[PDB]
Amino acid sequence: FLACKICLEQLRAPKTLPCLHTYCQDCLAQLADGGRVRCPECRETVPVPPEGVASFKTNFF
Amino acid sequence: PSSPADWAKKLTDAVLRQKAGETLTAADRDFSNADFRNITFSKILPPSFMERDGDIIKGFNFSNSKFTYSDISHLHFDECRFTYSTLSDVVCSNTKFSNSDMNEVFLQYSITTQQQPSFIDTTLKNTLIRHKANLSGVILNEPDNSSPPSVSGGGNFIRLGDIWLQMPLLWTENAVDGFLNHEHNNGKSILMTIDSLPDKYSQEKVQAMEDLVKSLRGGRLTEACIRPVESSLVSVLAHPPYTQSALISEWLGPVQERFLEA
Ligand SMILES: [Zn+2]
Ligand SMILES: [Zn+2]
Repeated sequence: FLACKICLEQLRAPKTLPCLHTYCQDCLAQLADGGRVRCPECRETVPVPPEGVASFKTNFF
Repeated sequence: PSSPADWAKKLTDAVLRQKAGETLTAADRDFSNADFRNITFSKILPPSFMERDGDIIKGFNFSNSKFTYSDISHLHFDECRFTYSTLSDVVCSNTKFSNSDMNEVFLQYSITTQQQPSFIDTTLKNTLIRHKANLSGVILNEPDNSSPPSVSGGGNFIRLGDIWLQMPLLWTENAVDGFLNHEHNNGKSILMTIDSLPDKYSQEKVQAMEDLVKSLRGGRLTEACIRPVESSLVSVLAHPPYTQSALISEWLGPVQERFLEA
């Protein structure tokens, strides 16, 4: 069903963006360059001061 | 049949007549443009068809069908056509595909799938499969100038023979883990999947592996990232036919050294 679309494996410590797609936490952190981050599926988004922030989607299971 | 329930019952009746029950007419065997979304097959069908050396689903045509979020694990298909179908997000844990056609298919199944799918005497031409599969027995043919199926997310594509394989967007911890670490993930990896092929397609394996490494060079990689998969990389790459590959060799060299310091 769903997996981080950077790593393409089941999510670890999922973090959902404000557009809203969910990915692994480091996958966000490593992907972030110049601070900013973009959803790979559509387009750009805001960066948060440290990473490891933004809503942790419902965890299963 | 306008909905999966109807298609399920139609098969469930048709499969039962293949108890058998021999033999079945061609026209009744065709399931062109079927629809099996969200269907769990075991609930509708016997454990014979769904375990060990039991029952076989033979001679069917599931062309242009739609297995999506369906569960198809532990079944065995023989002499079947799955051409043009979408098996995206299916659950096919230890599903067997014999003497079948699965060309131009979407096979990036859901992670929920436990045991690698197994394909024997089966074609995966221009079929995008998930990097965790058992391709020992697969038939390969010359790659056309086709294009990878349009997908959302993920990275670039490489060719395994005429099969499509999608790299991750960035080589991160879980990316590296799921793709390379078959030790933690008990025999499952893109390494095992490329090497899974029969020795006949030696050259195809190497180009696939070479292309796989070519994507691994590009990513700004660090020891720390590869540390948990040093053993995994070596277990497959440090042996033929990947030792006769200069590209793989010169890349594997330093990684092989640190591993041996233990
Ligand atoms: Zn991820
Ligand atoms: Zn998005």
